[PDB]
Formats: sequence, structure tokens, C-alpha cells
Amino acid sequence: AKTVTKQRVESHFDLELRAAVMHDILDMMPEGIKQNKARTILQHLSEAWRCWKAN
Amino acid sequence: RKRKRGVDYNAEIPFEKKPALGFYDTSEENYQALDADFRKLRQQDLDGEL
Amino acid sequence: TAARPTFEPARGGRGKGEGDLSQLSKQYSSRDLPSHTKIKYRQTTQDAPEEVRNRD
Amino acid sequence: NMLNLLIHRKNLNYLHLDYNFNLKPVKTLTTKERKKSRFGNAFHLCREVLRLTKL
Amino acid sequence: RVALEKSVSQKVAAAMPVRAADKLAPAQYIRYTPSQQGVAFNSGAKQRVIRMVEMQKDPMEPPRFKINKKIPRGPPSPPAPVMHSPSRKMTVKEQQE
Amino acid sequence: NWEDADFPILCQTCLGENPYIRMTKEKYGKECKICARPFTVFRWCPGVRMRFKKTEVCQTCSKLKNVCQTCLLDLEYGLPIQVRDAGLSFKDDMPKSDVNKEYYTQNMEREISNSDGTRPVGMLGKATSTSDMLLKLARTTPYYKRNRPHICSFWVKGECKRGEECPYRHEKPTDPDDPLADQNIKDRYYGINDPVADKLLKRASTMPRLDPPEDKTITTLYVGGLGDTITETDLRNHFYQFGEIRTITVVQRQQCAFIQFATRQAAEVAAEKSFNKLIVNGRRLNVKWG
Amino acid sequence: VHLDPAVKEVQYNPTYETMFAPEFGPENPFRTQQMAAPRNMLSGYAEPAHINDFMFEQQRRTFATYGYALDPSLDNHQVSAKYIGSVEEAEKNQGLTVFETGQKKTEKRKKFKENDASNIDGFLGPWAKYVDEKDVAKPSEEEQKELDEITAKRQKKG
RNA sequence: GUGCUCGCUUCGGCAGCACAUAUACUAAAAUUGGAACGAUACAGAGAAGAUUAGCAUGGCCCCUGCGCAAGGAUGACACGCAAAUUCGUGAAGCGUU
RNA sequence: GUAAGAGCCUAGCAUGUAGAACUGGUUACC
Ligand SMILES: [Mg+2]
Ligand SMILES: [Mg+2]
Ligand SMILES: [Mg+2]
Ligand SMILES: [Zn+2]
Ligand SMILES: [Zn+2]
Ligand SMILES: [Zn+2]
Repeated sequence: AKTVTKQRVESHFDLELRAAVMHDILDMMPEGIKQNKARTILQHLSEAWRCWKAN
Repeated sequence: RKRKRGVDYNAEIPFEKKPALGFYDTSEENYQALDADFRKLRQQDLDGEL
Repeated sequence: TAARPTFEPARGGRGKGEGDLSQLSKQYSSRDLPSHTKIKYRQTTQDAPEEVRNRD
Repeated sequence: NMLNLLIHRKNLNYLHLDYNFNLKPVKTLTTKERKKSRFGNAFHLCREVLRLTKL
Repeated sequence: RVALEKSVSQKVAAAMPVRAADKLAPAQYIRYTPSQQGVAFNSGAKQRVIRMVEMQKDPMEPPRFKINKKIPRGPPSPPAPVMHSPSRKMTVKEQQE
Repeated sequence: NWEDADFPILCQTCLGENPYIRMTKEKYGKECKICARPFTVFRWCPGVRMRFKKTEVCQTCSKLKNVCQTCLLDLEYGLPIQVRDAGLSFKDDMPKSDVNKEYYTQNMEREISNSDGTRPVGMLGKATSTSDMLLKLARTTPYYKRNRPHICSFWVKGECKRGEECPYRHEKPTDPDDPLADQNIKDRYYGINDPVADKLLKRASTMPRLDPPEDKTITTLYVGGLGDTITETDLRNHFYQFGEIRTITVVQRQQCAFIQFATRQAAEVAAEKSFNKLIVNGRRLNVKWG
Repeated sequence: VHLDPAVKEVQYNPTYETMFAPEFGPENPFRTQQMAAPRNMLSGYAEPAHINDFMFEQQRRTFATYGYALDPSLDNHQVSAKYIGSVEEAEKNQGLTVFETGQKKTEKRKKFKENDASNIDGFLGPWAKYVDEKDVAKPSEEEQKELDEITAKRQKKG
């Protein structure tokens, strides 16, 4: 079980951020949703981060 | 042949799970194998149209 | 492709201590040597559960 | 005997441990043979302890 | 705590393999009833007694067999029924929003 | 996984003719010849001039297939696996290719460890239905000739410098021009082309059996070997099981008893159940058609 | 007549009437010799004995030397005692063991002795060979030729 | 094998007693299979033009390393005719109850 | 333009196994 030492830190942070967003959108969608559309919301989040960095 | 896995596909059922059995006898019935017909059958025919 | 996300994690229960101690290996880390082999407990002045029980 | 049985079990037939515990390649090695035959500090430290004892 | 400390000791025994290297002589007896009785099979008896000695292990002996071999994870226990509520009804308008 | 069990699974002609046995237990000594996962090796001496046999396969590979761990023959009947599967069904279908074998082994061992640890796991329900022809060629007395030291390979070249002190046999090896001399371990285990099993099933084919009526509907039973120390009022009681019994002709001058039943089915049955098996009044009751 | 047939490990002290009465009813026909015997793990019943070492190994070596021994069963057919083995030699030799002074004493074998350790290349203290039985055993006159035949038949295979 | 026997009783033998009580993965083998670089031809290194640092992720992929370090081409692989439950309108032509 | 097969293409390290199965049958009434 490899340790997050120094060169894994940003990749582990951005690995866990995606997982927290995945759990939140699985809990946030109501009961009759097709349970697709997670990848698109993750792309919207990556684009929102790029637009934050670009101001 | 020099490989660990791979020949396990045609030889037998790979990671076989038996269908769970209960409340109905299903030991008598069986299925019929496919017609070979090796004078018309093609590689495209098994796959189906693209 | 090569560059791809995860969408599922790696599951635990299949390595070095998980079911049969991975069939009893003779490999051990330097972090797995004996160290702090004595649990310290709360003393009577610190916050021992005998003293915590009667307190309002 | 221990050190060159460790050599001969790893199929490293292109190395030679002489009797004064010098490890030398018999030939010129490829990249794959050189990546394969790189020992660590355990083998070399035990080899040098044996060199001091043989002195 | 008695049940967990035993598994703790069995895990901790790996940490120092031989500091005071092992000692073995509980050579014991087991009385065995073969359960496939024959007039001539045991020789002439209902039971037989066997003296078991644990084999004496070489300290200067490396591990015997490969352990790194790995097979995929087997089937899990039988699926539990879900016990859910009756599917609250979804509308076209909220499905579009 | 490992195995780590106490007291192996042995028959009686491998465990020796001494009731007092010394064996050693080695914790993870060898690997299985089938499973290749390592197990607990038990090793004993059978008798005095014997070979020091040891267990060859796991507890698990003997639980799956109900055999002894060293001779790979049945615990109850003592016959090869292909013969016992021939006298039964074959619904185990253990995989022979590598990864499927270890996967099936892991899962069936999980099924064993998720149970008591006493029964044949899949062979029990098919082990209820038994007493086929395999009971009629099962060996009664122990075959102690297996437990016997190998041919001295220095004596075959005429160079046995130990002579009388050599514990290995100075006698003839078997001719390799023989089907009985190939004998893989795994072929004997999985029940595929075992020549010992071929000879036993061939012996089996020859053996006496109940037969069909010469003509249609005839439930007439021609019974030979009656004897005059019996009574015909008991026959009925030992026969009624089948159904209402039709005609019961009795002749004590030839000691033959003719019988009749409602259906031919029942007569076939009474043959089957009855032929080369039934004895009552401590006297064998022989049956034929017409 | 009071207790469960088998659960295990009774917490109270039982009576002979309340534990060893036989089970009522007929046996079921759905069990074989292996299934009707009270077996413990697939091949019979194994329980830890506590037999004395000397007496065990005495009877063991008595069987391994002659072919008879006493019965180590717990009850068997109820009875104080019997012998198990080649029973005819038990009552013949009065049932002696190996650890006792024997009845028969005849026909001892003959071997060399040079117990002095003074003659070099002549000493054999306990390494003395028998005078009758001899070393390297070449097989026979026809055994050799038939073994040459069987090795030749092996050569025709590979 | 040795010793003791107010043993026959000589120094020859025998008898009695005492102590001493179960080695060996049994081969100097016969067999049985899977395996040493590395040479032979081929083969050529990711990121939407080109030249390129890399960090990951997943597991019937491993190598070097004492390593829960770090390397192995970012170690390799991953590149997919990426289709999973379940349909309806309107007229228009033709035949039919 | 070097370890990546693949295959080859030749090799080599483990093994000291388990196992040899052979026995037979009578006939009669209006
Ligand atoms: Mg790296
Ligand atoms: Mg690069
Ligand atoms: Mg990587
Ligand atoms: Zn096994
Ligand atoms: Zn056996
Ligand atoms: Zn020999």
C-alpha cells in the first residue's frame, strides 16, 4: 500500500477530489435519474478550475 | 505455446459460476448446439453486419 | 486511453496481511520491527475513567 | 560459495566473483543484463565484510 | 480480548522470526477409529493409535515455495434483498431540469 | 492459501498392518501434486519391509473427490476415481487449466471453510445413491503389495554395491510394453484415461446382470436355486414392495419358482434389485427369464 | 431418557440412566458405512489418546518383531481383554514382548571379530560383517539378459 | 558386548541374572517436466503540427532494490466500428372489414 | 536509432513421487 510521499501529493489530492465529487453527485441526484452523466460534471469541474486559474 | 493463461478459453468455462438452483427441477432440460454448415459460413457471418 | 481517470478504487483484502497473512511471508519492513511495545494508560491525576465517572 | 550461489541462482552467468571478492562482468553487458544484475547494498556490504575477513 | 490477542501474537511472530529459535517436543498420541472396518484391514482391530512428532525444522533453510502468485477475487456472499421503498415517481419536467 | 491440518485422510492398506504407527508431521513440507498449494505432509512407515509412504495431495483435493491422500483411491470402496465416477455421475468438472484451477480451488476451499469440515462437499448427495456394480468388485482384503520399495536402479545395471543391505527390491520391473505402465498422477486424479480404471471397467462389463423379458409384457419369473428349506408365504412379504404381485407359480420338484406381476416394469425391477444380489433364508435365490 | 443425543460438553453431572440410554426408533437407510460410523473428519474418528510411551512402543516393537500386540481399543466388544495380530504366535510364545528375556535362544549368526585396535587395516570393532552373507549381489544368469531386454525395450521408446 | 553368579564347575562350553532396546526426506539412482543469456530475421518508444519533464490510476503483467524510498520508455498494458431496460406523429399511395 | 515482445531457437533448473485387480451352475406334466 504505497505512501503519498512527495511526488504523489498533487496526484493524490486530485485523485481524492474527484472521488468526493463522485460521492456527492451520486447522493445529490434524485430517485429517477438514469445514473449516467458523472463524467460530464467532472469535466465541468475541471473546466471551472481552469477558468478560476485563468481569472 | 509459451504462455501461462489464454488456452483456458476454448478448453473450458473460464471462471464458471453455476446457476443457483431452487424450487424447480431443471436437470432434465438441455439446449441444442448450433448448426455447423462449413460450406457457407464466413468470419463476417458469425460477427454480424458492421 | 493511457491518460485516464479512475472511476473505481483498488479494493483491499488481497495483499500482505489480508486473509492468510498473504500465506505467511518472510519479508518485513524496518517500520514493522518492535517499537512502542507498551501501552501507556491514564494515571489517577491525568483523566482515568474512575475519576471521570463521578464528576459533574 | 553463498555469494556465487546467489549469483548462479539469479541466472547471472555473465558475472564473476573472484576469490578476493571482486565482482566483475565476464563480458560487455547489454542494457537489459545491466538492469538485471544491479545488486543492492545488502549483497555488496556482505561481500565487502567477506573481503575484510579474507584479508 | 482473548480471541484477538491470539491473532495479534500470530501476526507479531513474523516480526522477529528467530531471536531465541524455536523448540519442539510435544510428541503426542491420537486414537483413531478407521471407519472402514474389515476383518483383515487393520490387522485385527477396531482402532489404531498413532504417535505424532512434529518434524524438526532447519534454521538454515530459506523459504520453500513461491507465494507471489495471484488469482482474481472470487464471488462474494449471496446477494441481500434490497428492502427499498416503492420507487418515488419521477416526472418529465424534473427529469429535464 | 496454505492448508495446515492435523491427522491426514488415509485408507487402511496405506496406513499399514500395525495398529501402532509412528508418523512425523511437517508443517508446510511439499506442494500438492494437483493443487500446487502447499500442505501439511504426514509421513509414516506402514510395516517392516515397506516403503515409508507419505501424503501426496491436500486435505482439500481429497475432500473434493473422496480419496486417500497417498494412493488416490476411494475411502469407502477402494477403487480408482474413473471407475467410481463411471458407477456414478461426473458433475464435479474440476478445471485442469491453470488459473481456472486455482480460482475453483480458492472458491471450493472457501465453501469448505464456510462449513463444518466433515463431509464430501458435492459428493454427498450423489454418495447417498450408491451400491452399483462397484460394490461387486471392491477389494475385500488389503493390498499390501503397493507398500513396497522401488526396483534398485543399480541392480538393473548389475552394479548394486549394497547387496543384501540395499532396502530396494532386487526383482523384475514391469514390462513397459503395457498400457498399465504410463499412469500420470493427474490422469489418475481427474478420472481421465486411467488404464487401471480401464481394466476394472472391462472386468465390470463381463459381470452378470439382470436382463429384459424375451417377449412383451411377460412378468413370468423363472427362479432357480430355491431350495426346500424355505416357504412361499415369506416370498410375498419380501416381494410385495414392488406392487400387487400377479401370478405365483411354485414348483419344488425342480426347486423353481415362477412369478407374475401386474406390469413388466415391476418384473424388470425384481430382476435388477434381485439378480446376483438377493439372498433370504441364508440361501441364494437365483433368477432368470422363462 | 432426559438429555439431548449429541450437542457436547454437559454443564451438569449426568446420571447413567440420563445419558447412556439408546436412541429410539429405526435407523435411516440413507447412510453408508462411512456415514453411519461416528466419524470425525472424512475417514473416521480421531481423538487425543494419552498412552504411556514405553507401553506403546513396547507393543509397537512387539508387533514389528513378531506380529502380535494387545488391543488399544477403548471398549470394543465389551470384555476385559484380547490380543490382535497373528494370534497363533501370541499363545505359542506365551505373549512375550521385545523388552523381556526371550524363551527361544538358538541359531545365532556368525561374524568376524578383531577387537584390539592394534593391527592397522585389520580392525573392525562393531563394523564386523557376517561370515555367511556377502556383498555385491549380481542377479542371475537369465535375469541379466532379461533386464538387458527390458532396457532395450526402454531404448526403443525415447 | 561386558560384569556378577559361594552355577554346573573347568579355566573349554553351557545355564541364570543385570545393564545395554528401533537409524534413515530410506539412492552411489532410474525417471519426469520446465527452464540460459543471448544470438536469429521482424520490431521502434505517450499527450489532438513538431520537440519534449513527468506524477498518477486498474490488475490472472512483471524486473532492480532491505525498502511503506526510488528507478525500470511517464516500466509495460489501457486506444474501444465506446449502442443497457423502453417509443410515438402527420399526411400520401395501395389492398382489406 | 536500445529492452518489447511475439515468437523462436537452442537450452536448463527443479523431481527422488503416487500407481500395477484373477476365479466358474439344473428341467420338467393332461
Ligand atoms: Mg516511476
Ligand atoms: Mg520521457
Ligand atoms: Mg506508471
Ligand atoms: Zn491439493
Ligand atoms: Zn491409501
Ligand atoms: Zn539394490
